[PDB]
Amino acid sequence: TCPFYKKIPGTGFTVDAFQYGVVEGCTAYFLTHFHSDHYAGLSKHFTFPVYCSEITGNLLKNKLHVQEQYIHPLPLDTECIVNGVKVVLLDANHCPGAVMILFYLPNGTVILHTGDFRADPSMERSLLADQKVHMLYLDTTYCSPEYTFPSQQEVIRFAINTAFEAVTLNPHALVVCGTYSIGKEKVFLAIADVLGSKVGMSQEKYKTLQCLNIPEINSLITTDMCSSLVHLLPMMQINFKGLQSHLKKCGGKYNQILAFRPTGWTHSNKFTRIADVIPQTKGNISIYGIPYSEHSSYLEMKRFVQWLKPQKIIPTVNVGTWKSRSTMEKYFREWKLEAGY
Ligand code: NI
Repeated sequence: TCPFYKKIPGTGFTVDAFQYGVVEGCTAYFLTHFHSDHYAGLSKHFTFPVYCSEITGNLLKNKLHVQEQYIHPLPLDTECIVNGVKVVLLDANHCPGAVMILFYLPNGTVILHTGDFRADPSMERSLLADQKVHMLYLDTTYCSPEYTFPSQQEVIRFAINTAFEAVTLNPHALVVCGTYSIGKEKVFLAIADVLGSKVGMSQEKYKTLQCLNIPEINSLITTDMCSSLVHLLPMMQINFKGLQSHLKKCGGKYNQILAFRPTGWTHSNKFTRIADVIPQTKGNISIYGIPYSEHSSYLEMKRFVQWLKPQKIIPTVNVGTWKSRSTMEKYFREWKLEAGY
């Protein structure tokens, strides 16, 4: 059964609600982004209207085989009418194709559903500038002040400088980057650009990347592993055993691996600056954990909400424990008292 924080009242609509069977009263299913916890339940046998971005609809058709007649892609930043209700899709600064959804209810209530997002001051000059929001359905993944991490630009600067130094010292070093979903593509793209290489990967990952509307992508990626010195591997293989095994397969072309595991937040963030980050090393293999986040930090979240001034907040993450719920409610009231709304 579909939980209340996935339903939009006063409409026939649900958000990220594909794992509950036929939801009673649902006339249109929205999908914010192509991450498995959110698309869980979709497949080629789905026969209700799915509303999403262009990029998400490429992934639904090619990767999950959803039939074309049920995929309804909407342009971003554009007022659209869906089953009698005005909606807008906005860029969520999450993974490729990820959106927030503005719903203009027939009674005059305005609802923002963030999906998954990384809040940014640039959102203060989107179509959100123009009107009041009554209800906020909020990605609360990192809603506690201990969750700090650097800008994506600082993290990419560290990765590029680290990879370029290693491979210039040793032209026979291979770089490997872990992946298990879409998102975080700038990590491997930026490193391959500084090294003058295409990125090598499996046919299944190449397929996925070809759905993302990335400019000049044919110039940037390949399935010919032998021609490339930056390889993508599943995240599960980013350990000493998996990497050893991979280096054997390369036929003595390489004699060292430098590997990156983009994580979200980890508790080594509480003590170390990005500049000071060191790898785990065994023999000729080194593994860096890098805190590349596609969700808001505590401070980015708090700024966005204090700017938007919603009348009510409904969290969409960390909703399963009383302690998490009570913590989030306390911070919402602090923010409201500090800012005066
Ligand atoms: Ni996500």
